[PDB]
Amino acid sequence: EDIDIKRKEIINKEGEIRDLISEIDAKANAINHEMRSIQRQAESKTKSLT
Amino acid sequence: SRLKEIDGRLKSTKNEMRKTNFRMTELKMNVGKVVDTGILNSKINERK
Amino acid sequence: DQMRQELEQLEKANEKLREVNNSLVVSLQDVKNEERDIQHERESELRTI
Amino acid sequence: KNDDINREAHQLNEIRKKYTMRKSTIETLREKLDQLKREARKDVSQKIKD
Repeated sequence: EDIDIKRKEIINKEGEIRDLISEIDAKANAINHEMRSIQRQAESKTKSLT
Repeated sequence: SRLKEIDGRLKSTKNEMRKTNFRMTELKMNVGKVVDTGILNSKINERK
Repeated sequence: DQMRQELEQLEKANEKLREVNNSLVVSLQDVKNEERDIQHERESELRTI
Repeated sequence: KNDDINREAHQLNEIRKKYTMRKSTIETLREKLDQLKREARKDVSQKIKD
């Protein structure tokens, strides 16, 4: 039962790791979108906005 | 229809995630009982 | 003890599955840009009408 | 990492259980030699009386 509870704990930890890496991938997509938008903004940042 | 297709794909990916969770659980239940107690070699020592 | 080989094979299969679904979930925010664009177009058309 | 350390602790307990099975081997070997001496006692006495 000790082995069993340790294995259930590490399975919960693996699930939490999967959730964390999915959130990390979502944040990477968000940072890529923010980088391309700020690149467009730096390209368009001129007088009369164009 | 495009957003319907993408939410269907999201449901399919969720089903694949559940399948991978089931695979992890069965791999755990398989490797958990490898060298636990089946090392009874007294009979084969007597035999040898 | 012998099935540990098929077990590590299934672990590699789970690795390939997680990598393909990670490459799939990063293909779900590209349509967010186009849906935001079309919703902005609809907002502009309601402002026009 | 805690999973790894408790797993190696469980492995050390398993090789500690290797002394338990080693203790039972000399225990069942005692029964084996006792049965051998019992079956030989009924044989040498049988040959003597024969």
